[PDB]
Amino acid sequence: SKGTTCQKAIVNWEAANPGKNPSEAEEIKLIFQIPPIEKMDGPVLNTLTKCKKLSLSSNSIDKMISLNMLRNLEILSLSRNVIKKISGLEDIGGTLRQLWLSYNFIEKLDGLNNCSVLQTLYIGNNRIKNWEELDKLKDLPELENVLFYGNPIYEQVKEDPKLIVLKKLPTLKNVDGYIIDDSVLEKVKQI
Amino acid sequence: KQCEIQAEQISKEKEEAERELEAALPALRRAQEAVDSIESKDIVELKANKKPLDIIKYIMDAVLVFFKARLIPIQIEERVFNKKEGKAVLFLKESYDESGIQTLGDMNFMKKLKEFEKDSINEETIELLEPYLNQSEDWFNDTFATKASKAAAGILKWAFAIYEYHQKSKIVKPKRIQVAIAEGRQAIALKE
Repeated sequence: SKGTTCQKAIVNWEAANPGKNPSEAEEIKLIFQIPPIEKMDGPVLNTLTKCKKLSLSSNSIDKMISLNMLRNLEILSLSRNVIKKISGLEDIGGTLRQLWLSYNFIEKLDGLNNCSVLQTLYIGNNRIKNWEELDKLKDLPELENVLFYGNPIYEQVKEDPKLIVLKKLPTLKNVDGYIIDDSVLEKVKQI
Repeated sequence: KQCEIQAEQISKEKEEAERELEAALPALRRAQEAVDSIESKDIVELKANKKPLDIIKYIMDAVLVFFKARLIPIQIEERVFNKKEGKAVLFLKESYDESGIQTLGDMNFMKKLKEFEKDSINEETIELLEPYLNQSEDWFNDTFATKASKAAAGILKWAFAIYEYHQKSKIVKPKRIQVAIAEGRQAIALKE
């Protein structure tokens, strides 16, 4: 019922920070608002021209919007929201290096391919019920760090997550926290 | 003589920056002990709790953001929760509908929390947890966390410990990288 207003939340956030400037901050902390932020407004967000790390985690956001008008965004943190679809990210695709989106309701990775510069993708505890999404995900030439722990597909996997994950993507260097291992690579080869 | 003067200036800058880097490296060690030290003690209490309070749930959400699995989402199924004896309504994303049940069922939860990849930027996770950080004082406060349950305070500390460790690691790499570039230039100058 429109409980949370970004401007309202933003005003409180700006006041709490007490920073003179609405858009000077490199890390804008909008996480854990009480009541939760529901749906973000692109126009309000647009003023955050200096932001390299946008923290919107622990809210009740249902969708993704207002990608455009963002110029320095490198880390987009949206974990523990109500998001179902990866979309509306073209506006930050040129700069976005990390997407943190664990504890949401994402079952399809369609649309992730736009984040051509993505290096880190954290998406624990989402839905994900097929390695089909990974093939789409692979097109990410810079992806090095991936987190899938908690996903439904992993549960149906019935095999060690760390090994299979390494096998699935050559590009990833770290999977569910773990560093590349010679032994791990050998195990993957055996598998 | 010009090379020697440049080397001396580089060395003074290197020493001050090295002292900053050394402080950061102890801060990182303390942060690593904080989450690693909690072991499964906090996890056992969370499993034992079964149906935790909304304030306790918020601490779990921060841990869930790092996990990046089935995170709840721009406010669906989110309502204002009363805090302590104060009738205050605060807007939030709310706890994950079914992410906790799947995480609780897995016996690798201790294995998941116990091992974390080092030097992880977590830019996507920090942006997601950025809103939580501004409101952290209201529900992630240690006094507030301890009041709901002993285990809830540890989980919030566990989530907080990892964030502090990540910030320390970023400073250690970047400020350390500037010091390192200066040191490399100084080393080339020294060979010359």
